[PDB]
Amino acid sequence: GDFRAKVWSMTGGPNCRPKHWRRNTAIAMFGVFLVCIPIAKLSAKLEQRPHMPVRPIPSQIWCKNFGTKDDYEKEH
Amino acid sequence: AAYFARRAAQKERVRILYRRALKDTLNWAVHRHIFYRDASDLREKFNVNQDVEDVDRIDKLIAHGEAEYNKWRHPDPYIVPWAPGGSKFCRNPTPPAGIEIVYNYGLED
Amino acid sequence: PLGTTGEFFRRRDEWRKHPMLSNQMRHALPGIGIGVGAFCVYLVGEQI
Amino acid sequence: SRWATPGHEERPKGYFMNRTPPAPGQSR
Amino acid sequence: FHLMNHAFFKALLFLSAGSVIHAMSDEQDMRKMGGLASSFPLTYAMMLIGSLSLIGFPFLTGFYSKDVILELAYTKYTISGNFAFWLGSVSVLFTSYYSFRLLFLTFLVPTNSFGRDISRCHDAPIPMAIPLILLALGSLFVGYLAKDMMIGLGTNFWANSLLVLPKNEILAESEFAAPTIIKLIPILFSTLGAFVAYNVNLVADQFQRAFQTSTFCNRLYSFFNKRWFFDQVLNDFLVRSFLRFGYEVSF
Amino acid sequence: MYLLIVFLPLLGSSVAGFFGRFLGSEGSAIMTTTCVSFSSILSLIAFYEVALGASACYLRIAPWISSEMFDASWGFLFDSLTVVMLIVVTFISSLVHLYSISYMSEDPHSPRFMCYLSIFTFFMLMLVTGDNFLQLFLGWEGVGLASYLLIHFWFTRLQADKAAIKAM
Amino acid sequence: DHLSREAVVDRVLDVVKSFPKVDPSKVTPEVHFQNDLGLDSLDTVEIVMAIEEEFKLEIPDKEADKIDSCSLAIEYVYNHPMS
Amino acid sequence: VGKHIVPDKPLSVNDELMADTVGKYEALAWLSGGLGFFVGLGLLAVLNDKASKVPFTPRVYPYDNLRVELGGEP
Amino acid sequence: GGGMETNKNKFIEDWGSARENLEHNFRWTRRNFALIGIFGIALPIIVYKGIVKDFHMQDEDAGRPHRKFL
Amino acid sequence: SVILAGILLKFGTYGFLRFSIPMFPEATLCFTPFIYTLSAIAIIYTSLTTLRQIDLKKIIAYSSVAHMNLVTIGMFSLNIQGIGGSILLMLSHGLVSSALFLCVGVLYDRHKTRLVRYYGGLVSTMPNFSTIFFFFTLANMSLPGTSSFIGEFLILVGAFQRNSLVATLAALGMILGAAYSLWLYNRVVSGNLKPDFLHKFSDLNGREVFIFIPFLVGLVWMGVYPKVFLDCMHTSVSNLVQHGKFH
Amino acid sequence: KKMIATQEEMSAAKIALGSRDMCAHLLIPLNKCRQAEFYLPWKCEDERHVYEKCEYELVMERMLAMKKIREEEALAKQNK
Amino acid sequence: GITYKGVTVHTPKTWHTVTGKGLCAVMWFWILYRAKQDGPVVMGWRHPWDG
Ligand SMILES: CCCCCCCCCCCCCCCCCCCC(=O)O[C@H](COC(=O)CCCCCCCCCCCCCC)COP(=O)(O)OCCN
Ligand SMILES: CCCCCCCCCCCC(=O)SCCNC(=O)CCNC(=O)[C@H](O)C(C)(C)COP(=O)(O)O
Repeated sequence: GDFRAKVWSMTGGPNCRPKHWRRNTAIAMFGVFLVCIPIAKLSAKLEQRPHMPVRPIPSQIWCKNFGTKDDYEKEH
Repeated sequence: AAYFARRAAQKERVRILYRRALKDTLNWAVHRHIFYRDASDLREKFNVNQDVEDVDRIDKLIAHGEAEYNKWRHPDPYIVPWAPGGSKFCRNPTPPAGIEIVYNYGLED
Repeated sequence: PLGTTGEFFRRRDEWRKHPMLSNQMRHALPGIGIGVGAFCVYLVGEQI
Repeated sequence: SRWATPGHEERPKGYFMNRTPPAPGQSR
Repeated sequence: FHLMNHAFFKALLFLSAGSVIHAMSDEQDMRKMGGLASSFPLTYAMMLIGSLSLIGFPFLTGFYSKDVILELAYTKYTISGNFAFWLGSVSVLFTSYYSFRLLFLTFLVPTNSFGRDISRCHDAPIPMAIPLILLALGSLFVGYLAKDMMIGLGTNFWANSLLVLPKNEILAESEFAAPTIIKLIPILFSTLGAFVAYNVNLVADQFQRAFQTSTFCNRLYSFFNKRWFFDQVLNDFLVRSFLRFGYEVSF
Repeated sequence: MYLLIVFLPLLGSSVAGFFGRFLGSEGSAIMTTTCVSFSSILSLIAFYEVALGASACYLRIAPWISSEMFDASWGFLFDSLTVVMLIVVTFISSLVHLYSISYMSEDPHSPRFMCYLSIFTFFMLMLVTGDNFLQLFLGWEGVGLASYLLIHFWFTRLQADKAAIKAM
Repeated sequence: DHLSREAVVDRVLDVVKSFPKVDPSKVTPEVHFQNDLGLDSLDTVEIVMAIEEEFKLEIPDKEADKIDSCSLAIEYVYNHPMS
Repeated sequence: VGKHIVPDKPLSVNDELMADTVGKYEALAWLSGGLGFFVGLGLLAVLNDKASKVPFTPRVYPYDNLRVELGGEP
Repeated sequence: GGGMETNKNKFIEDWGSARENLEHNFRWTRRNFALIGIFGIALPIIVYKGIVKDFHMQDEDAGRPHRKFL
Repeated sequence: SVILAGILLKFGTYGFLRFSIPMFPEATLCFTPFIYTLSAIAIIYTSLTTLRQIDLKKIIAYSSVAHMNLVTIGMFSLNIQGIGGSILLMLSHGLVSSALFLCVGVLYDRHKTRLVRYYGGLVSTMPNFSTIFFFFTLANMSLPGTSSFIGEFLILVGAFQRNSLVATLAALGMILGAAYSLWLYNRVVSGNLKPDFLHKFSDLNGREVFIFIPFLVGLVWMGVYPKVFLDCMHTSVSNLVQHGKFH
Repeated sequence: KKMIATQEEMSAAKIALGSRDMCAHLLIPLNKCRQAEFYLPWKCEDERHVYEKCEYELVMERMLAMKKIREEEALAKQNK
Repeated sequence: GITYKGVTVHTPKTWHTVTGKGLCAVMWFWILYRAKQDGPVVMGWRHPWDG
């Protein structure tokens, strides 16, 4: 309104129209992709697939934990 | 005077009772063509007594009419969305005036 | 709308006879014609 | 038009932690 | 299966209603609507498709799960199975009634709206219509398309995620040992509910006098409009009780 | 890829919530919709892999609450039921984000709204993917919280505040 | 946008003109209903309800009972921001 | 929103916390009747004894009713 | 106009101060006797008897005598 | 208030853990129903009293009575879940109640009133304070992900294995604490401003934000990975639980 | 109607315990086809029809069996 | 739009009308096709393995 233009918030307050919002949006998208790379690596490392799939699947490209839990007697 | 004011206050009660009864007739009818007849019939109730002159009897009729409204009132009346009680009421209100925001509060000096 | 009150309210509602606000029950089953015609064409095709 | 015409806030509304900025060229 | 099916039609119905409300300047009362089928063709069609899929119209998405549940309840030869069969069967009629009542009051009756609302209407912008189209397609085809995978006789699709003990398996007997009539009661009740909705909301000019002249009919109208007085009773006897304890006893 | 499914809406909500002042309505609408839509695409791939491929996925990140026999963990379970719920949640959420882009276009506070939508999506994903009762409870409470936050989104309305408190 | 006084005047006078007892020749934006037009005050209540529907407003009952003239209704409707 | 009312009279003790046409105990009675409908339907289902008219014998699985496959002693 | 301090309302402050000084109002009335008898003696005793019985029911479920308490 | 709630309150539970339970195990056993009853009564009655309080500081102070009596239930359960949860909840309360007193103090330093009725609508003038206040409000409701949930649930686990009734009465706190915490937050932060009472506002300065940061970090850290704390405590807790018995 | 599928075959094919009935020797090919065809309903139609006919016959035999028992309940009643 | 005594009603967008007509036509055709394919089975006249 009138006083809200003097109020700082993280989400930007009412009717937020930053002038450089396109470049900022692009920078945010690059940041989310960079953050997603290590998450994807950790997920691929951590995934456990006890059963071979019926047909080839995309996770077989990066995940090497297919058919490893067969000897569950030795689990600890 | 006093008899004029006392009769005037009664008139206000009757005019407001009729307004509320008419608005509720629309809540129970929904379709326009049913409202026409229902409104005509309500107006005939008031018109039958329109010509009474005795003031105590007017008060008794007013009290009876209010009691009748309050019993046969529609449980879920229609409200314009931005009116009080409406679905849009107090959504995104304009900010109040007279609000000041202070800067540089609580400095060590 | 026989009484003066109902007559007044019916008079105010004249705009509700708007051509494309009324007789909407004829618009209730859209595509009922195209769908049935397409089904008939398919059925004839299935005969051969 | 909300996607092709840039916004109007040259600077954001408010000041972070309600401190006025230092004079131009100066440091807090 | 029914959860996945409901997520398509109910999301289509809420988003279609949101489109109507947006187009009508945030009017949400069906008593101030009507004659809107021609003004919002796409939204009306989306609401029709969602409603037909919800009531279990044959071969639409909601048809493949709802009637299978009703047939399975019929096949459960227990006290609670009988209870569920009866209640679900009558609820089918009730849901058909209210679905068609919504359609009729919103789009088909002579308009009961305000002129200022009609003169400012507009149909869905593209970021709104796209999800409506996708959900309409889902509500048409997802049921048929996923039926064998999820509930097809002997399917292994679930693997070990779900467990049914042998003693409780009734799907074969529901598809094979049920009288043919049992399978049609959902269509018959739905048809009856649609017909009753048409009569109540179009050819009834005085079935509302009762609620204004009879005390018993008025209280029943209130009973059902006010959710069986459940909130009233709970607040009056439970919430108020705890709130009063907090001040009058403990403090 | 399975972690990306769960955590992409969290990333989108975090950028809309912590940096919405730099993106505004348009940026926050895009950022949040993209992240949920990408999670939806990966969810479809997971449905192909797990349900159609008959290859369940198990992922254990770390212990959460370990006290003697009590063994609550940050662990994820992807079986047929899980991927079915994944498709439902991510697809409907992507569609609802897209719809909201235009439905809330005139609302003053759309970035906060989109952030709340994405945080709800993340908590629902945590709910359906948990491999133990405690992670499921975390998702249960998280969706309760997000529902409360969204019900009273118009915080000036007394009816909304009452409804949100009642729901909680 | 707001509605111009003129538009309010025209649509209020059209509402009043539709009343059956009222003769559509003596309805100015300053006529009084129980003095110039020969109407009972229940007719006034009906006309106020009709103005309410015509502009989509919800007038509080205290204020509705005060509107007794065309001018009174005209000023209420043009001063209302939601008309 | 518009103008919050500033009190001009002494507040009551229970003012921090302060369903219109039906009474309290009357609403309780109507709701009790509604739930008694469910009770009566349950008793009717008991009286029906649908379990005694099942039109098929119980299923019988092979291999001793799947004793080993259900975790029994091999 | 001037200041961040709240503009006091006399009735609100009267309400608050009345809340802070409730102990001066206690009268040993019939209602108060009943409320202290029910909620200050009886209910705690009932809860204690519940907790103890729970342990005794565990004791007899394990083929053990009743554990003595207090 | 921060020192009183965060440290001084912990001295009684520390005394129970440190001298009473291991020195007199037979008496500890004999009095266990008594302690359970007292604590359960405290949790229900004090939570309900909290619900009807009209002063910010009075609401936060009453909340601490319910939390500490849950701690006592945990420690007198005399198992790993119980004592571990009691210690974890002691530490978590020391962080959370201190942060809540700090929030109320931020409000009081500016406006000089503790009466809830004067406030309202503060989200529109103090969004940073509103967000931080909401976070610590969630922590005070034992929301999973926060530090207090770990101790609360571990104590309920410990109690359930000994006496299911006491666990059932203690789990009622989940409902009552939510009620008063959310009611407080919504009456302070949500709604509209009341300019006839307050019209001048200031959000948090740098010092206040910095003060809040370590509380947030600690709450989240204990909430998501309580293993760092529980690993250093298990041997001591185990020997406390076993003291007095030799089987 | 005698059991054809062995226990080993049913375990190797991973049949849900409630579908380990007399008709499982036909369920095995049907489920193989269903998995190979992405569970499309216009696919595997012969396998599915054969399996469903088997299941229908099982139900019919249990219906005739119950028809025989229920006509001896009456024998007891009219002889009492 | 068309204006009738004050009230003006705007004609809908052409693609909106077309999309609604076509999706409903598709729904009606799908119902008819499904009824023909598997309606005797639900009616109970025949069985899927009959032939
Ligand atoms: C199984 C028992 C366990 C122990 C419990 C305590 C002992 C048992 C109870 C003792 C009862 C004594 C007799 C009371 C009844 C007589 C009443 C006579 C009339 C009366 O009202 O007298 C009042 C005397 O109150 C009094 O003298 C007050 C009575 C004492 C109350 C005891 C409360 C115990 C603690 C409550 C629970 C606390 C913990 C809860 C978690 C004063 O009248 P007045 O005229 O002055 O009145 C103000 C008017 N202006
Ligand atoms: C669903 C709700 C139920 C329906 C409610 C039913 C209500 C009952 C209907 C009848 C109520 C009465 O008789 S109500 C009282 C009867 N009328 C009188 O007061 C005596 C007449 N005198 C006057 O003051 C005027 O003629 C007056 C007519 C007021 C015009 O006022 P104006 O001088 O300003 O034009």
